[PDB]
Amino acid sequence: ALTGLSTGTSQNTRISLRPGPVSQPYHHWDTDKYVTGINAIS
Amino acid sequence: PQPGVYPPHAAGHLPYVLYDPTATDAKQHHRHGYEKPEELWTAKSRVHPL
Amino acid sequence: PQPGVYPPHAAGHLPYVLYDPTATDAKQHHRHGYEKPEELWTAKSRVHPL
Amino acid sequence: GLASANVDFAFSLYKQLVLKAPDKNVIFSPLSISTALAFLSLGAHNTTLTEILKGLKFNLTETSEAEIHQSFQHLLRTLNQSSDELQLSMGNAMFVKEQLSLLDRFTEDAKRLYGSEAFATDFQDSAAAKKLINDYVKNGTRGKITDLIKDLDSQTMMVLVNYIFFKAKWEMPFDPQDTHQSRFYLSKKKWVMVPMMSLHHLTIPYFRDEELSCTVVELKYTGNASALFILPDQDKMEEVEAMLLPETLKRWRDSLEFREIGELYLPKFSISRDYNLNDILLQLGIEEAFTSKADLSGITGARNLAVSQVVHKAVLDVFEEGTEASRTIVRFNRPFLMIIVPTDTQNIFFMSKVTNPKQ
Amino acid sequence: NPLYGSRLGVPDTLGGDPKFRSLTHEDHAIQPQNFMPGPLVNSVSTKEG
Amino acid sequence: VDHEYKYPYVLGQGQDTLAPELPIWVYFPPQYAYLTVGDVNTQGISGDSKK
Amino acid sequence: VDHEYKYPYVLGQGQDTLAPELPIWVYFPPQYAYLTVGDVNTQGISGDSKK
Repeated sequence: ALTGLSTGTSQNTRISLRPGPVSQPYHHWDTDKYVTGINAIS
Repeated sequence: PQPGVYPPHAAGHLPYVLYDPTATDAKQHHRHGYEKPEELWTAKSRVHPL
Repeated sequence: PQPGVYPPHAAGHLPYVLYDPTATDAKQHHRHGYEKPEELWTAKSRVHPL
Repeated sequence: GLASANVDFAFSLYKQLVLKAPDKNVIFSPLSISTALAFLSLGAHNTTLTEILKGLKFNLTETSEAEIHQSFQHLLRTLNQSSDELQLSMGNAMFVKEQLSLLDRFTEDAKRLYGSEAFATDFQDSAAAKKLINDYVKNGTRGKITDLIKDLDSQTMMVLVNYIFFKAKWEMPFDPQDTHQSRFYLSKKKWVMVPMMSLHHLTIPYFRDEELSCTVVELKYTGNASALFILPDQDKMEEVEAMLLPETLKRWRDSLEFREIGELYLPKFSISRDYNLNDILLQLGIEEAFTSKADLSGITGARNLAVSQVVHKAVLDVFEEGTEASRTIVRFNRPFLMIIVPTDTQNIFFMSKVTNPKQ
Repeated sequence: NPLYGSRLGVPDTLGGDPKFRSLTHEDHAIQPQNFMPGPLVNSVSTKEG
Repeated sequence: VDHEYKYPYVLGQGQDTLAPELPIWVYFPPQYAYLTVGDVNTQGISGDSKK
Repeated sequence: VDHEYKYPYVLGQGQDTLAPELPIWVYFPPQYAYLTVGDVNTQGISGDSKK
C-alpha cells in the first residue's frame, strides 16, 4: 500500500508526499552503508 | 588536490558508452551494451570550506 | 564522458594530504603522515582521436 | 586416503583456474570434477588409467582403482542418505557418439554405481546437438543451470557434462530485513555497489592468521557441512594463494576457535559460471585422453573414442537463509575465498574466489 | 497528466535493501509531488475536543 | 562536414572504399566505422581476449 | 589577511580566544586550527573509530 510521508483524511484515503521537501535527502551513502529514505523516488 | 570529478559508475562495466556485453562478464545484458549509471550523476564533487 | 582526471595513487592512503598515520591500517608510517604518490603525476588523462 | 587426494587435486585445479584467470570470479565443485574424472577413468584402459590416476595424486602402489571407485560410490551413497535439511545434487554424464555402439555393461555399471546415465547422441548437425544437450541438462535439474554448453564443433566425438547445485540453510541465517546496500572494494580505489547481509552478537569459528595475513571465518549449515570464508588483507590475496595448500587448510580447520564477533558482513551473491576443462586438464596431467589416443576401451571396446570437451558449471547460492531465499567487526568488502567442507572430514564440496559479487 | 504514469519509482519491498517499482497510471495515490502542502496547527473540527 | 576533425579520420589508409575510376559507374560510399582504444579482457578459461 | 575567505573561518564560535577585556592586559592570539571532513574508519579489532 502507501508508505512514507502522506497526507489525507484517513489511512485508506491519502496522497503520498514523496519525495518530501528539497531540504532533506532521500538516499545517500553512510559511513559503510547506502541508506535510502522511505520517501525516496528512483 | 580537490576530489576528482569521477564519471558515474554503472551496474555493469561503464555507463554512456556502447560496449559489447558478450566481451564483458557483467550481468547487465538486458541493456544490450549501452548502460546508465546506477547512481544519478550528481556533481558537487569539489569541496570548499565554510 | 572523458576519463576522469584521477589524482595519483599513493602507496598508503592518499598523497599530498597530511593525515594521522596511526588512524590508517597500512604499515606505511615511515613517511610520518605526509606521502607522495608511487606513480608520478603524469596527466594525459583526457583522450582525443588521431 | 581418498579425501586428502581429493583436496590436493582440488587445490591444483584451482591453481590452474587462477592461472587462466588471475582476477575473474572462480567457482567450481571439486567433488563434481572428482566424480566426473573417476567416471571417465571407469571407461579407460592401459596407460590412460595410469595418467588419469597420476592426476588427483593417487599412489597406485598402495591404492587400487577398484577401491577408489568403491570409496567414491560409498561417498555418493552417504550423500544421498542425507535428509532434506541439506542436499547436494550432482548429475554429471557423458554424451557418446551415436555412430558407435555404446557398451551395455558400461551403461549398467555407470547407472548402478555412479548413477550417471549415457545414451547415443545425434551429434550430427551439432546445432541440434546443442539444443538436445541443453534440453537434457534443463530437464535433469530443476532449472538452476541453462545454456551450459556454449558451442559444439562439427563432428565433435564425445562430450563430458558436469553440473551441480547446493541447497542448504545457515545455522545462523542472515536477516533479510538487515541486508544493506554497501560497497565492495575491487581494489584500493575501485568499488562496486553490492548488497551485503549482516549479523550481530553472534559467535562463530574465527581465526586471524598473523603469519599468513588473512582472516578465516566458518559458517555452519543446518546439515553436516559448513563453509569457510577467507578474507585476505588489501593487496595480499596473491600471497594467500601462493601459500595456499591442503596443509594450510588443515591448520585453518584445527585453528578455528569460537569468537564473539560484533558484526559480520557478507556479500549477497549467486555465482554461476561454466568452465571448459580441456586445456586446464591438459596442464593438470591428463593429456593422452584428449589427443585421439584415449584407449577408452571401457566405453565401447574399440579405442575409437577420446575426450573433446569437458564442461562443468557449478551454481551455488549465498543468500540470507541459504539457497533460494524467500567488538570484532568482519566486513567482506574485499575479494575473498570460499571453501565448503564437512566438519567430519576434509573434502571440498565447493570452492570459489569472489572478486566482483556484481558479477 | 492522468493518462501517463511517472518515470520515477517508489519502494515496493522495504528494509535495508529497498527494491523500487515503477509507477503506472492506476496508482494515483503514490504520484510524487513537486511542492508540499501548507502547515496545519490543530486544524481539527469541534467533534474532537 | 568534419571541418574541425572532431570524428576519427579513416581516409587515406588504402581501403577499398574509393570512388569508381570511370565516370560511367555509380559510387556506393562506404559505411563509416572507426577503431578506438580499450581494455583487453580475457574471455574466461580459453584465454581469448576482447578489447 | 584572509580577504577572500579562502581559509576556514573559526571566529565567532564562542571560543575562549578573545582579546583581553581590559586595556591593561596583553593579548595572546590563539593558534589557528580548523576542522574538516573525512572518512570514518573503524580501528579493526579494537572497535574504536577515527576520522
